[PDB]
Amino acid sequence: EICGPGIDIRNDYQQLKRLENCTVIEGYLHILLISKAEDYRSYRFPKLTVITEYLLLFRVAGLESLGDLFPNLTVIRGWKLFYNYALVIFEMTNLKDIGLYNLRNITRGAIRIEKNADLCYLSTVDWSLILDAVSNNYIVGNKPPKECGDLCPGTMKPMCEKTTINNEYNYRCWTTNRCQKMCPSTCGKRACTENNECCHPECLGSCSAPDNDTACVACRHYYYAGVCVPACPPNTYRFEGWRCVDRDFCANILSAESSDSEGFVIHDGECMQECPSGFIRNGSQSMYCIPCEGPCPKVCEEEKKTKTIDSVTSAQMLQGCTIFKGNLLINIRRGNNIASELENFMGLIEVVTGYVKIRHSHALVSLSFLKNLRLILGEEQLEGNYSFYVLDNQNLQQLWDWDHRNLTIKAGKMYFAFNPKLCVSEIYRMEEVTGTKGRQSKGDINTRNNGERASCESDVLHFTSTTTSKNRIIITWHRYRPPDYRDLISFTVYYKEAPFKNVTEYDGQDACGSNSWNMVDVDLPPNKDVEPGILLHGLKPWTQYAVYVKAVTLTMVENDHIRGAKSEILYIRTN
Amino acid sequence: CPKVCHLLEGEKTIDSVTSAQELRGCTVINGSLIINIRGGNNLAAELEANLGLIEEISGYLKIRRSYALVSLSFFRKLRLIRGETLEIGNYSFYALDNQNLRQLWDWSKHNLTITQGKLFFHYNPKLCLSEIHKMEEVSGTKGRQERNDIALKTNGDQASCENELLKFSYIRTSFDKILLRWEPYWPPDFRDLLGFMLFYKEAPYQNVTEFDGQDACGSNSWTVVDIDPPLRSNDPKSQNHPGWLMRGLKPWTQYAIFVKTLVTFSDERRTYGAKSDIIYVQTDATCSCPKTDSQILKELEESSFRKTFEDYLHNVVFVPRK
Amino acid sequence: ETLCGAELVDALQFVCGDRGFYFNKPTGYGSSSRRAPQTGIVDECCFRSCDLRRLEMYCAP
Ligand SMILES: *[C@@H]1O[C@H](CO)[C@@H](O[C@@H]2O[C@H](CO)[C@@H](O[C@@H]3O[C@H](CO)[C@@H](O)[C@H](O)[C@@H]3O)[C@H](O)[C@H]2NC(C)=O)[C@H](O)[C@H]1NC(C)=O
Ligand SMILES: *[C@@H]1O[C@H](CO)[C@@H](O[C@@H]2O[C@H](CO)[C@@H](O[C@@H]3O[C@H](CO)[C@@H](O)[C@H](O)[C@@H]3O)[C@H](O)[C@H]2NC(C)=O)[C@H](O)[C@H]1NC(C)=O
Ligand SMILES: *[C@@H]1O[C@H](CO)[C@@H](O[C@@H]2O[C@H](CO)[C@@H](O)[C@H](O)[C@H]2NC(C)=O)[C@H](O)[C@H]1NC(C)=O
Ligand SMILES: *[C@@H]1O[C@H](CO)[C@@H](O)[C@H](O)[C@H]1NC(C)=O
Ligand SMILES: *[C@@H]1O[C@H](CO)[C@@H](O)[C@H](O)[C@H]1NC(C)=O
Ligand SMILES: *[C@@H]1O[C@H](CO)[C@@H](O)[C@H](O)[C@H]1NC(C)=O
Ligand SMILES: *[C@@H]1O[C@H](CO)[C@@H](O)[C@H](O)[C@H]1NC(C)=O
Ligand SMILES: *[C@@H]1O[C@H](CO)[C@@H](O)[C@H](O)[C@H]1NC(C)=O
Ligand SMILES: *[C@@H]1O[C@H](CO)[C@@H](O)[C@H](O)[C@H]1NC(C)=O
Ligand SMILES: *[C@@H]1O[C@H](CO)[C@@H](O)[C@H](O)[C@H]1NC(C)=O
Repeated sequence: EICGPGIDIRNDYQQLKRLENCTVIEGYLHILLISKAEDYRSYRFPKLTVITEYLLLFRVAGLESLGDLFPNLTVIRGWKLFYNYALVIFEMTNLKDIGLYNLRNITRGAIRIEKNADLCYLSTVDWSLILDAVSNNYIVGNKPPKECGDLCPGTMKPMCEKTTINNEYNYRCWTTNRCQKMCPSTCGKRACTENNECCHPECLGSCSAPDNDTACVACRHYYYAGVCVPACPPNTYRFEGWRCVDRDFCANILSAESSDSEGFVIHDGECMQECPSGFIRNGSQSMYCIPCEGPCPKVCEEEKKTKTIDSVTSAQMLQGCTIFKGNLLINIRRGNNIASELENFMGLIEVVTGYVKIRHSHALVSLSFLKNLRLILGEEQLEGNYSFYVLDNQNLQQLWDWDHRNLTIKAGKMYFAFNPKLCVSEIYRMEEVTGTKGRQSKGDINTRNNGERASCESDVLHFTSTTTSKNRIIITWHRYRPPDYRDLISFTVYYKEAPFKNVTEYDGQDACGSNSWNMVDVDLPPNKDVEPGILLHGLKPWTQYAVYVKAVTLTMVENDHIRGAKSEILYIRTN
Repeated sequence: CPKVCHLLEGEKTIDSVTSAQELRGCTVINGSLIINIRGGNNLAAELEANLGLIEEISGYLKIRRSYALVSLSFFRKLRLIRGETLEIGNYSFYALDNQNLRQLWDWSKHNLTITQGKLFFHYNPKLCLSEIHKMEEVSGTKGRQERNDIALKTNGDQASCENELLKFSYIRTSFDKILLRWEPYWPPDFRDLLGFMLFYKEAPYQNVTEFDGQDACGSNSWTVVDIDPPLRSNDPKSQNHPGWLMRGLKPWTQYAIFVKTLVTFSDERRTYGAKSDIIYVQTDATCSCPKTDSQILKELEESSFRKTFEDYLHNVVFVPRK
Repeated sequence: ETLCGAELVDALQFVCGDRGFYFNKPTGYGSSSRRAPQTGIVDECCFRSCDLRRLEMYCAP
C-alpha cells in the first residue's frame, strides 16, 4: 500500500505500526523525539522499498542499526528536501550503523549527517555510485572512523566488492553482515539484481529479474500499475514527480493543509497543488487551469518581514514565487550546482521590493541565475537607504551580462564591499545601466576591497627601456597618457624574482610571505620631456626578475572615476 | 635637546628608512611629514632609533598607503602639533589606506595636542573607533572634528573590536607552566563561541602594550594559543570556569598575557567578543608546529553552517498548540 | 535565560516527558500551512528569554 501525504513518528513506538502494510511513502518521513530502548527490535518492516520526498531522524533512541527496520528500501527520489538534503540523521544516541544495504540510488539532494553518538560506516560507502553530486554532502560531525574500524565481510579472503574513489581503492560495505554490491560493467548505468543480472533500462535501485519491467522495485521516471515505464502515458498525470496516477484521484485528495480550495488542479500533464503563475482554475476545477487574462503574478508573502534564503527548500518555498513582495537576504555558505536549481525556483523572480542583502554568498559566482530579475523596488531600505547591499561576499566573479541584462533600481543607493574577484569596472557598469551613479557616495563603493584579487581591463605602460647590471637595473617606463594630466598621476613599480614564467599579478593577499610583489612608489617627474625611471638594487647577475608597473588616475576627489593602467609583467635577466 | 630640522619645501615625504635617517635626530620639524611606507623590515626598531627623538611637529602629518606599519608608537616623544602647515581642509592628522593599522600610541600614558588642523580616518579597516574617540578627547580640539572626518565604516570594521572585558577567576604560576581559569563568557547563542585565543609573550618591562610591533604579517611578535570552547550544561551556573594551561616558560621571568574571545560574526558582526587586560606575571624561580592562522577563517564558515541548520530545523519541526 | 541548540530541546523534553510533543498533522497532499503563524521559535528562546510558559505551548497532554 501507499502511505501519505507524510508521516511523523513522535514520542511513541506504536506509531511505527503505521508502517506495517504500506510500502511506498508518498511524502516526507520524520522519526524523532523518542526515549526508549527496550522495544528497539520489537518493530521492523520488510515492506518499505521506496521513499519520495526525504528521510529525517532526530534524537531517536533505542535504535542500533537502521537496516533491521528497512531491509528493502532502495530509492529516494528527493522530490522535496529538508534544508538541502534528502537524508538527515542528526543527534542519534544509539545508531551504530546506517544499514540500508539495498539502498541503490538517490535522485536529488545530498546527505547531511552529524552529531551522532556511535555511528560509523559512512566512508565505506561509494556515494558516487549511490549519490550524484557527493560534493554537497556534510558528513563531518560524526564519530571518528578509526575508533570502530569499519570492517565488513572480507575479514577472513575479501568478500565485499572493491572500488576506488578520491585516489583510494578499498572495499565498499555498510555492515559486518552485508556489503555495497555494485552492478557490473557490462550494463553500467542500468539496474541489476544480485549475482549481477542487469535489470531493465528504466529500472532503478534493483529488481528481481534481469530485463524485467514489472518485477522491478523502483522506477526511474514514474510508476503505473507497477509497470516501471519511463514516461507517464496519456490519460494519466504525474504526481509527486514519481508516480503517473489516474485523473479522478487528483480530485479525491485534500489540500486544506495549506489551501482549502477545490483540491489540486491539472496542468502540463501534472496534478499540481496549483498550476504555476499565469494560470487560474477557471470555474474552480481540478482538471484545467487556462492562462490568466492579466499579469497574474503569484505574490509571495513574508512570514518574517525578510525571507533569508540560505537553503534549497527556502527556494522551493519560492518555486513559483514570481513577484517577491518581501525583503530578501542571501546567506548561502556552500553549494555547487544549486545555481542551476535557483534558475528554476528563483529564475522567475521579476521584482524584489524591500532591501536586497547578500552576506557571505560564497556559493554564487554569478547572479545571472535570476534571469528574470529586472527591478529591485527597494521601497524599504536598510540603514543608509541601501536598496542593494553586498557585504563580505566571496569571489562573485560577475553579477550579470550587462550586454543584454536589464537591471534598474527605483529607490535607495547600492553598496558593495569585499568582493576580491569583482573589480569595480562591473560595478560602475551597473551604475551606468541604472543611472544611480549620481546617488552613491565615495566611501560606499570602495575600490580598495571590491576587486582586490580581480585582474580585469586596464591601460598599458610600455617599458621604454631597461639596462641591467650584475646587481642593479636602471629601468625607464613610458609616461602615462590619461585624459587629464592634472590628475595626481603616480606610478608604483612592482617586482619580484621570477625563476619560472608562471607568475601572476599582485592581489593584496601576497603582502607577507615568499613570492610577494615588492612595491615602490614614484611620482611622475615634473619635466614633461623626461619619462619616469627607477634604479633598483635587489638584483642578481643571473636571476630572472618579473617586474611591471601600475599607474592610477587618483582624481582630486576620492574615487571620482578611477581608471587603472596596468603594465605587462616583463622578465629580465641581468647580463 | 632643541634640534630643529630645516627642510626644503616644508614637506618631506618619507617612504623608506633611508629617508628616516635623513631626519635621525630631527626632534622639532620645520615643515610637515608624509608617509607611504608599504613594506620593509626592522620598521619598528629603526623608526624608534631614528624618529624616536621627535618632540613635536610644526606642520601636519599625512599617512597614505602605509601598509607594513602597524602602530604609531614609534612617535614616542610627540606631544604637540602647531598645525601651521596643514593638508587641504585643515587636517593636522590625515590617514588613508592603512590596512594593518591596529592601534594608536596610547590614551592612558601619551598626551597629545592639536592646534589648528583637524583629523581624518578612512579605509583603516583594522583600527577601531574607541581609540579614535580617545584621541579626539586627549588631543583636544574635539570641536574641530566635523562630519566625514571619521567614517565608522572601513575603520576597524574588519578587525574585531572587542567590546567586553574578561576576568581571570583563578590563576596559578609555576616555574615551567601556568594554569588559568577565567569567567565562562557565554553570548546569548552559546554555540557562537568557537573558542578562545590566548596571547602571551615574555615582557620584562611593563611598558609593553598591544600592537607594539608587526610587519605586513603578524606572525612574529605575539605567541598565540587556541583553546577549544568550554563544556556547556544545563543549569548554566554548573558549567566550570573555562581555563587552560600554558607550558614552557622560563623560571623567574615576567610574561605579558591576555585572553581574546574567538567568536562568530553575525549578520553585522553583532557578537562582539571580549578580552582582558595585559597581565604581567613573573615565573617561579627553580614539521611546522605553529598552526596556520588562516585556519580560523575555515573554522568560521563551517560553524555558521551548522547553526544555520539547527535554527532551521527547530523553525519547522515543533508546533505550538492553541 | 535564553535557550539555543541542544539545550532548547533538552528543556522541551524535561517539560513534556511522557506527555509528548504536538505537531501539525498533514491532512492533505501538497504543501503544508504557513510553516508557522509567526517566525521561528528560536526568535523567542534564543533572541529572547523564553519562560516555561512558552515551553508548554508546544507540548501535548
Ligand atoms: C540515480 O538515478 C538517477 C535517475 O535519474 C540518475 O540520474 C540523475 O537524474 C537527473 C534527473 O532525473 C538526470 O538529469 C536529467 O538528465 C538530462 C539529460 O542529461 C538533463 O537534461 C537534465 O539534467 C535532467 O534532469 C541526470 O542525468 C541523472 N544522472 C545521470 C548520471 O544520468 C542518478 O545518476 C542515479 N545516481 C547514481 C549515483 O548513479
Ligand atoms: C517478469 O517475469 C515474469 C515471469 O513470471 C513475467 O510474467 C508474466 O506476467 C504477465 C503479466 O504481468 C502474466 O500474465 C498473466 O497471465 C496469466 C495467465 O497466463 C494470468 O493467470 C495472470 O493473472 C496474469 O494475468 C504472465 O502469466 C507472466 N508469466 C510468467 C511466466 O510469470 C513478467 O511479464 C516479466 N516482466 C516484464 C516482462 O516486464
Ligand atoms: C495492516 O494490514 C492488516 C491486514 O492486511 C491489518 O490487520 C487488520 O486490521 C483490522 C482492524 O480493523 C483487524 O480487524 C484485522 O484482523 C487485521 N488483519 C488481520 C489479518 O488480523 C492491519 O490493521 C494493517 N495495519 C495498519 C496500520 O493499517
Ligand atoms: C534617505 O536617508 C535619509 C537620512 O538618512 C532619510 O530621510 C531616509 O532614510 C531616506 N530619505 C527619504 C526616504 O526620503
Ligand atoms: C535594456 O537592455 C538593452 C540591451 O542591453 C538596451 O539596449 C536597452 O536600452 C535597455 N533598456 C532599458 C530600459 O534598460
Ligand atoms: C611554476 O611551476 C613550478 C612547478 O613546475 C612551481 O614549482 C613554481 O612555484 C611555479 N611558479 C610560480 C610563480 O607559480
Ligand atoms: C649584458 O648582458 C648580455 C647578455 O648576454 C651580454 O651579451 C652583454 O654583453 C652584457 N653587457 C653588459 C654591459 O653587461
Ligand atoms: C621654517 O623655517 C623658515 C625659515 O627659513 C620659516 O620661514 C618657516 O616659517 C618655517 N616653517 C615651519 C613650519 O617652522
Ligand atoms: C582652513 O579653512 C579656511 C576657511 O575656509 C581656509 O581659508 C584655509 O585655507 C583652510 N586651511 C587648510 C590647510 O585647508
Ligand atoms: C619600553 O622601554 C624600553 C626602554 O626605554 C624601550 O626600549 C621600549 O621601546 C619601550 N617600549 C614600550 C612599548 O614602551
